Amino acid sequence: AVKKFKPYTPSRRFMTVADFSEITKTEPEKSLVKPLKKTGGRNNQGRITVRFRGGGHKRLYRIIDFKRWDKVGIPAKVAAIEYDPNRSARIALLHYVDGEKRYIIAPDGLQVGQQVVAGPDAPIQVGNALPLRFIPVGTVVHAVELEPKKGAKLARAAGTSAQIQGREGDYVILRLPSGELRKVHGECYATVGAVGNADHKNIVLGKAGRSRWLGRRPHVRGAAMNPVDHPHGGGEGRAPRGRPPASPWGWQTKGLKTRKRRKPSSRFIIARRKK
Amino acid sequence: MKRTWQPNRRKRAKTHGFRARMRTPGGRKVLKRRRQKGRWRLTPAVRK
RNA sequence: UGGUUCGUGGAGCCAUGGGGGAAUCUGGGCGGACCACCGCCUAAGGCUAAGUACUCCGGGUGACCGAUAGCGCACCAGUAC
RNA sequence: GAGCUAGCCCUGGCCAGGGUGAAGCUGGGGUGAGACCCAGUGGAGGCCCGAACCGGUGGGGGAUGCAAACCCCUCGGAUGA
RNA sequence: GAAUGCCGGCAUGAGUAACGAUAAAGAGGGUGAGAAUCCCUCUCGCCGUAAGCCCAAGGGUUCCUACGCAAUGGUCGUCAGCGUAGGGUUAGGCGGGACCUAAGGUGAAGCCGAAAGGCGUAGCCGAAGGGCAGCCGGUUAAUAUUCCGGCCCUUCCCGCAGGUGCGAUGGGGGGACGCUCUAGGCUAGGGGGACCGGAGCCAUGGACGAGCCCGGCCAGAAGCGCAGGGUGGGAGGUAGGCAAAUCCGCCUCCCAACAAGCUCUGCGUGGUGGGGAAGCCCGGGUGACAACCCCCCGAAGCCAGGGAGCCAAGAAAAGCCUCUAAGCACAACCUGCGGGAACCCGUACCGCAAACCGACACAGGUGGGCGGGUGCAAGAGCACUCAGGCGCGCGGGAGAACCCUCGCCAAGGAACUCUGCAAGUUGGCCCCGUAACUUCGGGAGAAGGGGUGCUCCCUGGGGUGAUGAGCCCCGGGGAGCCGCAGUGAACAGGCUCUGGCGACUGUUUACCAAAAACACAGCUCUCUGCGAACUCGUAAGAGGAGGUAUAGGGAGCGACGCUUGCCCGGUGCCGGAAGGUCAAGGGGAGGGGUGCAAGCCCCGAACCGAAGCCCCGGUGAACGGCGGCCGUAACUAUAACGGUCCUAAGGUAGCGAAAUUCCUUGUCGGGUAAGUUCCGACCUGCACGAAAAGCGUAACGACCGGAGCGCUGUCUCGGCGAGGGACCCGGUGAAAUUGAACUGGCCGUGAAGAUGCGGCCUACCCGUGGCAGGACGAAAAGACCCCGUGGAGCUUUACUGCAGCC
RNA sequence: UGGGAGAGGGUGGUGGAAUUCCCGGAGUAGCGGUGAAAUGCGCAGAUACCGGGAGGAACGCCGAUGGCGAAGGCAGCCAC
RNA sequence: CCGAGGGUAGGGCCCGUGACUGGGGCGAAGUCGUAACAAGGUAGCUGUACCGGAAGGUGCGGCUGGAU
RNA sequence: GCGGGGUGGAGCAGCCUGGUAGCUCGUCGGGCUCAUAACCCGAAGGUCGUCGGUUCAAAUCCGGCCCCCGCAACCA
Ligand SMILES: [K+]
Ligand SMILES: [Mg+2]
Ligand SMILES: [Mg+2]
Ligand SMILES: [Mg+2]
Ligand SMILES: [Mg+2]
Ligand SMILES: [Mg+2]
Ligand SMILES: [Mg+2]
Ligand SMILES: [Mg+2]
Ligand SMILES: [Mg+2]
Ligand SMILES: [Mg+2]
Ligand SMILES: [Mg+2]
Ligand SMILES: [Mg+2]
Ligand SMILES: [Mg+2]
Ligand SMILES: [Mg+2]
Ligand SMILES: [Mg+2]
Ligand SMILES: [Mg+2]
Ligand SMILES: [Mg+2]
Ligand SMILES: [Mg+2]
Ligand SMILES: [Mg+2]
Ligand SMILES: [Mg+2]
Ligand SMILES: [Mg+2]
Ligand SMILES: [Mg+2]
Ligand SMILES: [Mg+2]
Ligand SMILES: [Mg+2]
Ligand SMILES: [Mg+2]
Ligand SMILES: [Mg+2]
Ligand SMILES: [Mg+2]
Ligand SMILES: [Mg+2]
Ligand SMILES: [Mg+2]
Ligand SMILES: [Mg+2]
Ligand SMILES: [Mg+2]
Ligand SMILES: [Mg+2]
Ligand SMILES: [Mg+2]
Ligand SMILES: [Mg+2]
Ligand SMILES: [Mg+2]
Ligand SMILES: [Mg+2]
Ligand SMILES: [Mg+2]
Ligand SMILES: [Mg+2]
Ligand SMILES: [Mg+2]
Ligand SMILES: [Mg+2]
Ligand SMILES: [Mg+2]
Ligand SMILES: [Mg+2]
Ligand SMILES: [Mg+2]
Ligand SMILES: [Mg+2]
Ligand SMILES: [Mg+2]
Ligand SMILES: [Mg+2]
Ligand SMILES: [Mg+2]
Ligand SMILES: [Mg+2]
Ligand SMILES: [Mg+2]
Ligand SMILES: [Mg+2]
Ligand SMILES: [Mg+2]
Ligand SMILES: [Mg+2]
Ligand SMILES: [Mg+2]
Ligand SMILES: [Mg+2]
Ligand SMILES: [Mg+2]
Ligand SMILES: [Mg+2]
Ligand SMILES: [Mg+2]
Ligand SMILES: [Mg+2]
Ligand SMILES: [Mg+2]
Ligand SMILES: [Mg+2]
Ligand SMILES: [Mg+2]
Ligand SMILES: [Mg+2]
Ligand SMILES: [Mg+2]
Ligand SMILES: [Mg+2]
Ligand SMILES: [Mg+2]
Ligand SMILES: [Mg+2]
Ligand SMILES: [Mg+2]
Ligand SMILES: [Mg+2]
Ligand SMILES: [Mg+2]
Ligand SMILES: [Mg+2]
Ligand SMILES: [Mg+2]
Ligand SMILES: [Mg+2]
Ligand SMILES: [Mg+2]
Ligand SMILES: [Mg+2]
Ligand SMILES: [Mg+2]
Ligand SMILES: [Mg+2]
Ligand SMILES: [Mg+2]
Ligand SMILES: [Mg+2]
Ligand SMILES: [Mg+2]
Ligand SMILES: [Mg+2]
Ligand SMILES: [Mg+2]
Ligand SMILES: [Mg+2]
Ligand SMILES: [Mg+2]
Ligand SMILES: [Mg+2]
Ligand SMILES: [Mg+2]
Ligand SMILES: [Mg+2]
Ligand SMILES: [Mg+2]
Ligand SMILES: [Mg+2]
Ligand SMILES: [Mg+2]
Ligand SMILES: [Mg+2]
Ligand SMILES: [Mg+2]
Ligand SMILES: [Mg+2]
Ligand SMILES: [Mg+2]
Ligand SMILES: [Mg+2]
Ligand SMILES: [Mg+2]
Ligand SMILES: [Mg+2]
Ligand SMILES: [Mg+2]
Ligand SMILES: [Mg+2]
Ligand SMILES: [Mg+2]
Ligand SMILES: [Mg+2]
Ligand SMILES: [Mg+2]
Ligand SMILES: [Mg+2]
Ligand SMILES: [Mg+2]
Ligand SMILES: [Mg+2]
Ligand SMILES: [Mg+2]
Ligand SMILES: [Mg+2]
Ligand SMILES: [Mg+2]
Ligand SMILES: [Mg+2]
Ligand SMILES: [Mg+2]
Ligand SMILES: [Mg+2]
Ligand SMILES: [Mg+2]
Ligand SMILES: [Mg+2]
Ligand SMILES: [Mg+2]
Ligand SMILES: [Mg+2]
Ligand SMILES: [Mg+2]
Ligand SMILES: [Mg+2]
Ligand SMILES: [Mg+2]
Ligand SMILES: [Mg+2]
Ligand SMILES: [Mg+2]
Ligand SMILES: [Mg+2]
Ligand SMILES: [Mg+2]
Ligand SMILES: [Mg+2]
Ligand SMILES: [Mg+2]
Ligand SMILES: [Mg+2]
Ligand SMILES: [Mg+2]
Ligand SMILES: [Mg+2]
Ligand SMILES: [Mg+2]
Ligand SMILES: [Mg+2]
Ligand SMILES: [Mg+2]
Ligand SMILES: [Mg+2]
Ligand SMILES: [Mg+2]
Ligand SMILES: [Mg+2]
Ligand SMILES: [Mg+2]
Ligand SMILES: [Mg+2]
Ligand SMILES: [Mg+2]
Ligand SMILES: [Mg+2]
Ligand SMILES: [Mg+2]
Ligand SMILES: [Mg+2]
Ligand SMILES: [Mg+2]
Ligand SMILES: [Mg+2]
Ligand SMILES: [Mg+2]
Ligand SMILES: [Mg+2]
Ligand SMILES: [Mg+2]
Ligand SMILES: [Mg+2]
Ligand SMILES: [Mg+2]
Ligand SMILES: [Mg+2]
Ligand SMILES: [Mg+2]
Ligand SMILES: [Mg+2]
Ligand SMILES: [Mg+2]
Ligand SMILES: [Mg+2]
Ligand SMILES: [Mg+2]
Ligand SMILES: [Mg+2]
Ligand SMILES: [Mg+2]
Ligand SMILES: [Mg+2]
Ligand SMILES: [Mg+2]
Ligand SMILES: [Mg+2]
Ligand SMILES: [Mg+2]
Ligand SMILES: [Mg+2]
Ligand SMILES: [Mg+2]
Ligand SMILES: [Mg+2]
Ligand SMILES: [Mg+2]
Ligand SMILES: [Mg+2]
Ligand SMILES: [Mg+2]
Ligand SMILES: [Mg+2]
Ligand SMILES: [Mg+2]
Ligand SMILES: [Mg+2]
Ligand SMILES: [Mg+2]
Ligand SMILES: [Mg+2]
Ligand SMILES: [Mg+2]
Ligand SMILES: [Mg+2]
Ligand SMILES: [Mg+2]
Ligand SMILES: [Mg+2]
Ligand SMILES: [Mg+2]
Ligand SMILES: [Mg+2]
Ligand SMILES: [Mg+2]
Ligand SMILES: [Mg+2]
Ligand SMILES: [Mg+2]
Ligand SMILES: [Mg+2]
Ligand SMILES: [Mg+2]
Ligand SMILES: [Mg+2]
Ligand SMILES: [Mg+2]
Ligand SMILES: [Mg+2]
Ligand SMILES: [Mg+2]
Ligand SMILES: [Mg+2]
Ligand SMILES: [Mg+2]
Ligand SMILES: [Mg+2]
Ligand SMILES: [Mg+2]
Ligand SMILES: [Mg+2]
Ligand SMILES: [Mg+2]
Ligand SMILES: [Mg+2]
Ligand SMILES: [Mg+2]
Ligand SMILES: [Mg+2]
Ligand SMILES: [Mg+2]
Ligand SMILES: [Mg+2]
Ligand SMILES: [Mg+2]
Ligand SMILES: [Mg+2]
Ligand SMILES: [Mg+2]
Ligand SMILES: [Mg+2]
Ligand SMILES: [Mg+2]
Ligand SMILES: [Mg+2]
Ligand SMILES: [Mg+2]
Ligand SMILES: [Mg+2]
Ligand SMILES: [Mg+2]
Ligand SMILES: [Mg+2]
Ligand SMILES: [Mg+2]
Ligand SMILES: [Mg+2]
Ligand SMILES: [Mg+2]
Ligand SMILES: [Mg+2]
Ligand SMILES: [Mg+2]
Ligand SMILES: [Mg+2]
Ligand SMILES: [Mg+2]
Ligand SMILES: [Mg+2]
Ligand SMILES: [Mg+2]
Ligand SMILES: [Mg+2]
Ligand SMILES: [Mg+2]
Ligand SMILES: [Mg+2]
Ligand SMILES: [Mg+2]
Ligand SMILES: [Mg+2]
Ligand SMILES: [Mg+2]
Ligand SMILES: [Mg+2]
Ligand SMILES: [Mg+2]
Ligand SMILES: [Mg+2]
Ligand SMILES: [Mg+2]
Ligand SMILES: [Mg+2]
Ligand SMILES: [Mg+2]
Ligand SMILES: [Mg+2]
Ligand SMILES: [Mg+2]
Ligand SMILES: [Mg+2]
Ligand SMILES: [Mg+2]
Ligand SMILES: [Mg+2]
Ligand SMILES: [Mg+2]
Ligand SMILES: [Mg+2]
Ligand SMILES: [Mg+2]
Ligand SMILES: [Mg+2]
Ligand SMILES: [Mg+2]
Ligand SMILES: [Mg+2]
Ligand SMILES: [Mg+2]
Ligand SMILES: [Mg+2]
Ligand SMILES: [Mg+2]
Ligand SMILES: [Mg+2]
Ligand SMILES: [Mg+2]
Ligand SMILES: [Mg+2]
Ligand SMILES: [Mg+2]
Ligand SMILES: [Mg+2]
Ligand SMILES: [Mg+2]
Ligand SMILES: [Mg+2]
Ligand SMILES: [Mg+2]
Ligand SMILES: [Mg+2]
Ligand SMILES: [Mg+2]
Ligand SMILES: [Mg+2]
Ligand SMILES: [Mg+2]
Ligand SMILES: [Mg+2]
Ligand SMILES: [Mg+2]
Ligand SMILES: [Mg+2]
Ligand SMILES: [Mg+2]
Ligand SMILES: [Mg+2]
Ligand SMILES: [Mg+2]
Ligand SMILES: [Mg+2]
Ligand SMILES: [Mg+2]
Ligand SMILES: [Mg+2]
Ligand SMILES: [Mg+2]
Ligand SMILES: [Mg+2]
Ligand SMILES: [Mg+2]
Ligand SMILES: [Mg+2]
Ligand SMILES: [Mg+2]
Ligand SMILES: [Mg+2]
């Protein structure tokens, strides 16, 4: 439930912040955090390989459990729900009856003080994790492994979810957050429910300063540069593109498909994404 | 105004120093050249 | 594809990155596509002085210089700066 | 060669004083319950005025300079990209 | 003899400019061969959030003392950061190392690359971060938390005593963290005292006073006191913390809880050790048995890992504590006490500058700490001033033009000019009051106005203390006094109306552009299913991201409001298992060379044969494009209407002589005495138009227009005055330039603009202050133009390759 | 106090019919549409037929000249 | 002291006028088409939305003041 | 300066490739209609801007001249 401000500055006009309602605990679990190594968009050569990155707030990484089949049968309680600066979704702290503590990403509606569990026999209930084959067709689901035991890769962002459309041999059919229809192996785990913090996309940054806080440095247009820099560089006064719109490196950027043609997973993608 | 030489003993020793030269193929030829020419000092003076 | 005088040329020979893939003398390579005949040679292991090149070094000698010349330096110079 | 300069990374430091008075909270009023209104509290902000600090708007001077970019007056930012 | 030749030497400009901040000097006395310049004294001025003091970096003897003055010092020099010599830097506790980790670097394992080399886990290195035990005074010509004195503390070794399951590079706890705001109590620091100590002073009209002037503390172990921080206790179960575990985590039970206890830190006290002014007398002696007390103000510092709120969600590792494992429990560890042991490097001096970076003793640049007092609303602002430090390493005169910086000016008041450029004006605080418009915040310090000193009397509330006195903090009312003037000096907005552009705060061409340019939140298209797309790399490997479509890349547009029309024929991209074309390869009709022959050898048609291209579609917030001629209404004029040609389709809404309009100062209206600009309209828009967005928009702007009020030396139109120069004298003494020069005017001539040729005219020889018309004056082998089968950046449906991709 | 009828309203759930699209099968020269046609779709295999899947919207028969609500209006079925 | 009024500054209401612009009423015999009255040749009317020289057209929902 | 145009009354074919003037509208006569238009049936009208040349022959090919739109006019 996004929060607004009164127009007492030019930027507070439109700025919106998250309500942080679900958050019940405001400093992380010391045994589950390690330093995030900020890159600036630079690789081991020292070179910028992703432009316009750097200078954001300092962060601690929170170790998330993306393989809940680690602890089949052992139930856990939802101890708290916390802010996580490294993802859009919120996270939940779990106190296993084992004594072990872990983070998962928090699904929508998950309430503190409830039990969650993982395994083939687990109840179809928000926060539980099962191999896809044991989840009923029609169930909305998140944090989905793409291959068995390799880790949750799909539907992790705030508010996202995938839905089960049917089964076919060792595989189930998923509708991904993007709209694509894909076969995913039945032994892949998935947590039932959708990811929470769905109001996330309604946040209005409001000023250039907030982009900077997030580590996003200013993005300069191709049209604003010179020919040595970019296909759209140069021109006396303003210029339209004067060629098919390109990236800094020369390839076309309105419509050119870039998925590799002979990729083996093509055999598992039924229908390309919607919209 | 602020000029370009801003001395720094750590900076000098780590950049032009003896051990910096020996670590690199091009650094070694510098020493080899400066010896062949008979330079009284192969490497910049810095008090460390 | 490289080497050769050979820049695709009638293009052999020597070498070899890729594919196919033998034989032991009645075996195999060469003589400028290729074939016959007539000859030369014995691949896919390796070593080998001398005659040849150079001059940091030492000596000998100049129709070589003689301090703006001769080495950048005749002198505390690869120095001062 | 990044001891100048541009960006990023790690780790420290700095920003006199004054002004404006958001949300929230409290009390009062209001209503079926509300919205909401008033007062007090509160102390938000690429908010306001202005030093340090960072700048370099206009003019004057300087022009074999004090200076291979400086000096004087004036002016911009000053809790933030 | 010439090459703007090379190297060196010496001229000219010239006794010329200059002598490096306009904070400022004068005299007396010394020294010496020599004194504006060295030393001393008195007077004067300058800094005082420094121009004073303490660190760090960098510098590297420049520090102290003696003896010197050739050169260095912009003059001088007896002086010096200069020459010569001798001396000088003292640590278990300060800083760094024998401790830890950050980025990063390196790198047993491992991976990759023609060679060289590139990666890379652990580990190791790496600091201004973590951790860790010394405070006060004295002493030297020069070092001092280092030497000395006093009082304290740490680690290592060995020993004794008491205690304990001891033991780790392994497990766990802790270390351990942001921004803004902020409580209580303290300390640093400061103000005052009619109290305490002090050499003295009484002037020039008055004062022997409850007078003046000076000072009135610093450190400290245990204990104690005040203020804080940190922390629940016991028990049963236990499958997790990669072995074990009595620890930690999880569940249950009892008790505790805004406490208390235990523990830790700050502050106060504290045995003890220190310090101690003015003034006088010669750094010292006295003062002095110095006194060392009370009240107030009071931190941004301390208690601290305190409290609250917020979102952008805020290092690691060691020391330390706990758990145990091998092992060992004659051990070993913990605690107390004792003796012993305790290494290496730095330490001088400069340090906003004459010792660092700028070729210079250069008006520039250089990070951290302390930075006193009074008054002005506050303050690190401003004026003066303490401690302390300076007068800036040429001076002395003169009193011209002209230049710079500064002050004033009759009447007028923008008439100046491209432009009010510049300079006036306004100016702080308190109160009154405040418009269009608006996104309801604002616009707003709108505008405009009143007040402001001093004296006496009355009174209201707060802090400390005690509730009172005292001190300090906010005030309220009444009556008076003086001046031209009361923020009496210094610091401190001119305002209003109306357009264009850009929403806004920001950003930029270091050193001629700060803007309307870039960025920006926001909108749209498009790519990407994760070993993602994309980017860097030959690769390995990285980034993307320890992210996962509410995400990540690319592109355009640029808050917000209302909107964004028509064309898919060409180019692009997307879809299309057909068809056409199509390389290597497959296939081998049919030939060919050679041989006696088996054979060996070469060419080779039909036919099968990818991507690409062709072909069929789609697609505009993809590249892009959005007509011509003729006629027509009952005054005229103009055409709602019609005809026909062409196109893929013929520009919609909105706007329009515009940052776009050529003709153009279009035409009309407004403003003005007068308006090529401005504003409002009209529409034949040379040549607006809808995300290279269209039309608007409150607020914002050192942006660019136009107008008005205020006020002025901008101007009519100039005058006077000040200081620094210019001028004169003493000292030191450049520069570009320069074929040589004995270097005049006119009218002609001349390669067409003559001091130099002709004719005439004029003119004794040589300087100094000035002015710039000429010497086609100086500077820079024109940066425009052309030429060179000269070069370089950039573009593309120029050519030809290559990466990459298929 | 005891009873009744009802598409009165709000929430969560859920059922079948049909249209469209996608995959498989089978199959050939047209389908569609109109007053008649043309555009359009179809040998790149359409229409018509069968099996499978996805998705949205509206609830046939009951149904009435019916019922409920203050009006606007309210119709598959179930529970609250 | 108050005080007619004068002056400086800023507001509010009314009237008059203004390049140009918007639609409106009216005017014997203009141009364009034919929306409505008959099922007016697409039943009409309607609130709203979008489009078009013009009357109007179309969408969504509503009314009968609808013919048969 | 370079480019393309001028043909029945209107707007366009024919020009390149010499002999053949064509399309829609309009106009004139008739028809339907009470009447007009729409609609149906017939018909007329151009010697191709002009002058000159090549040719057996010129709208056509080549030269002037008259005219009409269009593009250009840059470096200082
Ligand atoms: K030019
Ligand atoms: Mg808001
Ligand atoms: Mg509001
Ligand atoms: Mg939340
Ligand atoms: Mg940790
Ligand atoms: Mg990371
Ligand atoms: Mg990373
Ligand atoms: Mg690396
Ligand atoms: Mg490197
Ligand atoms: Mg990139
Ligand atoms: Mg980057
Ligand atoms: Mg994320
Ligand atoms: Mg989160
Ligand atoms: Mg799978
Ligand atoms: Mg969003
Ligand atoms: Mg961030
Ligand atoms: Mg962005
Ligand atoms: Mg941009
Ligand atoms: Mg550009
Ligand atoms: Mg540009
Ligand atoms: Mg470049
Ligand atoms: Mg290029
Ligand atoms: Mg390019
Ligand atoms: Mg371009
Ligand atoms: Mg451009
Ligand atoms: Mg342009
Ligand atoms: Mg273009
Ligand atoms: Mg392109
Ligand atoms: Mg690509
Ligand atoms: Mg897809
Ligand atoms: Mg600077
Ligand atoms: Mg600089
Ligand atoms: Mg530096
Ligand atoms: Mg250093
Ligand atoms: Mg250093
Ligand atoms: Mg360094
Ligand atoms: Mg290095
Ligand atoms: Mg080195
Ligand atoms: Mg090497
Ligand atoms: Mg030597
Ligand atoms: Mg070297
Ligand atoms: Mg060769
Ligand atoms: Mg050959
Ligand atoms: Mg081979
Ligand atoms: Mg043989
Ligand atoms: Mg043989
Ligand atoms: Mg051979
Ligand atoms: Mg041979
Ligand atoms: Mg042979
Ligand atoms: Mg052999
Ligand atoms: Mg042999
Ligand atoms: Mg030999
Ligand atoms: Mg010599
Ligand atoms: Mg010599
Ligand atoms: Mg000689
Ligand atoms: Mg030699
Ligand atoms: Mg020499
Ligand atoms: Mg020697
Ligand atoms: Mg020497
Ligand atoms: Mg540096
Ligand atoms: Mg500040
Ligand atoms: Mg105020
Ligand atoms: Mg208040
Ligand atoms: Mg509160
Ligand atoms: Mg601000
Ligand atoms: Mg203000
Ligand atoms: Mg300036
Ligand atoms: Mg000025
Ligand atoms: Mg001056
Ligand atoms: Mg200059
Ligand atoms: Mg200056
Ligand atoms: Mg100034
Ligand atoms: Mg200012
Ligand atoms: Mg300011
Ligand atoms: Mg401030
Ligand atoms: Mg000669
Ligand atoms: Mg030369
Ligand atoms: Mg020379
Ligand atoms: Mg000489
Ligand atoms: Mg010379
Ligand atoms: Mg000389
Ligand atoms: Mg001479
Ligand atoms: Mg001379
Ligand atoms: Mg002279
Ligand atoms: Mg000079
Ligand atoms: Mg000077
Ligand atoms: Mg000055
Ligand atoms: Mg002064
Ligand atoms: Mg005197
Ligand atoms: Mg004197
Ligand atoms: Mg002297
Ligand atoms: Mg003297
Ligand atoms: Mg003296
Ligand atoms: Mg002061
Ligand atoms: Mg001397
Ligand atoms: Mg002398
Ligand atoms: Mg001398
Ligand atoms: Mg001497
Ligand atoms: Mg000298
Ligand atoms: Mg000097
Ligand atoms: Mg002497
Ligand atoms: Mg010394
Ligand atoms: Mg000691
Ligand atoms: Mg030592
Ligand atoms: Mg040792
Ligand atoms: Mg290192
Ligand atoms: Mg280390
Ligand atoms: Mg350290
Ligand atoms: Mg220490
Ligand atoms: Mg101590
Ligand atoms: Mg002392
Ligand atoms: Mg341990
Ligand atoms: Mg912590
Ligand atoms: Mg942490
Ligand atoms: Mg830290
Ligand atoms: Mg905050
Ligand atoms: Mg104290
Ligand atoms: Mg202090
Ligand atoms: Mg005080
Ligand atoms: Mg006092
Ligand atoms: Mg004490
Ligand atoms: Mg256990
Ligand atoms: Mg025990
Ligand atoms: Mg005594
Ligand atoms: Mg501070
Ligand atoms: Mg303290
Ligand atoms: Mg603290
Ligand atoms: Mg680490
Ligand atoms: Mg044992
Ligand atoms: Mg034993
Ligand atoms: Mg013990
Ligand atoms: Mg040692
Ligand atoms: Mg020392
Ligand atoms: Mg300074
Ligand atoms: Mg400093
Ligand atoms: Mg000095
Ligand atoms: Mg020096
Ligand atoms: Mg000086
Ligand atoms: Mg200086
Ligand atoms: Mg004081
Ligand atoms: Mg003040
Ligand atoms: Mg002076
Ligand atoms: Mg003088
Ligand atoms: Mg004079
Ligand atoms: Mg003058
Ligand atoms: Mg001055
Ligand atoms: Mg003046
Ligand atoms: Mg006067
Ligand atoms: Mg006057
Ligand atoms: Mg005036
Ligand atoms: Mg006036
Ligand atoms: Mg004017
Ligand atoms: Mg004038
Ligand atoms: Mg101007
Ligand atoms: Mg003024
Ligand atoms: Mg003032
Ligand atoms: Mg107004
Ligand atoms: Mg108002
Ligand atoms: Mg307005
Ligand atoms: Mg308002
Ligand atoms: Mg006010
Ligand atoms: Mg008063
Ligand atoms: Mg007075
Ligand atoms: Mg002001
Ligand atoms: Mg006004
Ligand atoms: Mg205004
Ligand atoms: Mg702007
Ligand atoms: Mg701009
Ligand atoms: Mg705009
Ligand atoms: Mg805007
Ligand atoms: Mg904007
Ligand atoms: Mg700002
Ligand atoms: Mg700015
Ligand atoms: Mg510039
Ligand atoms: Mg420039
Ligand atoms: Mg420059
Ligand atoms: Mg400038
Ligand atoms: Mg500019
Ligand atoms: Mg600006
Ligand atoms: Mg820019
Ligand atoms: Mg922009
Ligand atoms: Mg903007
Ligand atoms: Mg927008
Ligand atoms: Mg979007
Ligand atoms: Mg690459
Ligand atoms: Mg990663
Ligand atoms: Mg509006
Ligand atoms: Mg198109
Ligand atoms: Mg198309
Ligand atoms: Mg197309
Ligand atoms: Mg034969
Ligand atoms: Mg093909
Ligand atoms: Mg086009
Ligand atoms: Mg429209
Ligand atoms: Mg116009
Ligand atoms: Mg005009
Ligand atoms: Mg306009
Ligand atoms: Mg235009
Ligand atoms: Mg014009
Ligand atoms: Mg004009
Ligand atoms: Mg005019
Ligand atoms: Mg007119
Ligand atoms: Mg007028
Ligand atoms: Mg007109
Ligand atoms: Mg465009
Ligand atoms: Mg444009
Ligand atoms: Mg505006
Ligand atoms: Mg605006
Ligand atoms: Mg601005
Ligand atoms: Mg501006
Ligand atoms: Mg103006
Ligand atoms: Mg004006
Ligand atoms: Mg004047
Ligand atoms: Mg004046
Ligand atoms: Mg004067
Ligand atoms: Mg002299
Ligand atoms: Mg001299
Ligand atoms: Mg001569
Ligand atoms: Mg002569
Ligand atoms: Mg003469
Ligand atoms: Mg003469
Ligand atoms: Mg002539
Ligand atoms: Mg002459
Ligand atoms: Mg003469
Ligand atoms: Mg002559
Ligand atoms: Mg003669
Ligand atoms: Mg003569
Ligand atoms: Mg003569
Ligand atoms: Mg004469
Ligand atoms: Mg003279
Ligand atoms: Mg003169
Ligand atoms: Mg002259
Ligand atoms: Mg002149
Ligand atoms: Mg001249
Ligand atoms: Mg000349
Ligand atoms: Mg001249
Ligand atoms: Mg020049
Ligand atoms: Mg040259
Ligand atoms: Mg030249
Ligand atoms: Mg030149
Ligand atoms: Mg140039
Ligand atoms: Mg030329
Ligand atoms: Mg050529
Ligand atoms: Mg040529
Ligand atoms: Mg060339
Ligand atoms: Mg019922
Ligand atoms: Mg077909
Ligand atoms: Mg077929
Ligand atoms: Mg669907
Ligand atoms: Mg009167
Ligand atoms: Mg009429
Ligand atoms: Mg009708
Ligand atoms: Mg009709
Ligand atoms: Mg009809
Ligand atoms: Mg009808
Ligand atoms: Mg329509
Ligand atoms: Mg035609
Ligand atoms: Mg033709
Ligand atoms: Mg005809
Ligand atoms: Mg008729
Ligand atoms: Mg003829
Ligand atoms: Mg003819
Ligand atoms: Mg004919
Ligand atoms: Mg040009
Ligand atoms: Mg020109
Ligand atoms: Mg010119």
